Amino acid sequence: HTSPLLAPVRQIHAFGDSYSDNGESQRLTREMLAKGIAGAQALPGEVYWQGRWSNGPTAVEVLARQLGAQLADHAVGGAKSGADNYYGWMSAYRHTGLAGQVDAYLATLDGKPVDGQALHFIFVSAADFFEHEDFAGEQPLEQLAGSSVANIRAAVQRLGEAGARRFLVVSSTDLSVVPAVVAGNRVERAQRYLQAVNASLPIQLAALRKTRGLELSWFDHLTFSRHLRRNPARYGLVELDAPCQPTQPSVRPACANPDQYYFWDEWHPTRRVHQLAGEAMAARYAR
Ligand SMILES: [Cl-]
Repeated sequence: HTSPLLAPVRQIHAFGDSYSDNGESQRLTREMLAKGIAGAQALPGEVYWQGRWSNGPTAVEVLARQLGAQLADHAVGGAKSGADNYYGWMSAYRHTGLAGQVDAYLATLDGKPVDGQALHFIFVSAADFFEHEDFAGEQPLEQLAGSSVANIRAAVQRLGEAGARRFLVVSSTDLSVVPAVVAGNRVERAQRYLQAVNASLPIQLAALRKTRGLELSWFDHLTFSRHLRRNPARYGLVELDAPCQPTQPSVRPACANPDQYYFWDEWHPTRRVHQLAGEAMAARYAR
C-alpha cells in the first residue's frame, strides 16, 4: 500500500552530473576556453540540445515542470561525488564535483538562509565509475562505491548542517547497459559498482534522515530503467542499445526517430527517457 504523497515543491536546487546539467558545463567550458585554461574543450559539444548532454531537457527539468517548481540547476557534466570532475583540467579553474557545487551554493547565499522548503536534488556517481574505468583508477570497485556513498552522504549532511530540510537523492543508474560500458566489455564491473552503491546509500541516507529530521526521498533509477527496458513498446521505445547520435569513434548523423530511442549518445539517455524519469521522480510529491 502507498503512503501519503510528500508536500508540494516550489523550488529545486539540483546537484549532480551530465544526467542533470541544464547548461553549466557549457557556460563553464566557454569561460575556461576564453581564459586559455590548459586542456579545456567545449562541452557538451555540437550534437547536443542547448548545452544539455542529451537532445532535450534532463529529468530534473521535467521534475520541476511536473511539480510546479523553479529550478536552480548547479549540476555539471562530468561531476564526481567529491570535489572534482571526470575532466581533470577543470580543477585549476573550479571544483565542479558534488562537493564543489555544495560549497558554491552555500557560499553564494548572500546573507540569506537556506530555503527550508526547497527540494535539494542530488544525482551523482556515474562519473566516479567512468573516470575509474577510463583512466585505470587503483581502488577496487567496492572501495570506489564506498567512497561514492560516503561523498553523497557527506553532501546531504553539509547541506542539512546549513539549513536544508528536504532532499531527493537518485540512485546509481544502470551503468551496465550504457553503450560505452557494453563496448568497453565492462558490464560486470558496472553491475558490481552500481549494486554496491545502491545497497549501501539508502541505508546511510535513512540513518541521516532520522538523525537530522529530514524529508528525504530515494529514487531507484535502476528499478525505473529495468521496467522501461523490459516493456519498451508500452512507452513507445523501439531501440534500447544503439545511440541515436553516435559520437565514438566519430560523430555520425542522428537517427530520424529519437523519441523511440533510449540512448542519445554512448553515455546519456534521450529526452524521452529523461521525461519518463522526471515523471517517475515526481510520483512521490503532490503538485
Ligand atoms: Cl557525468
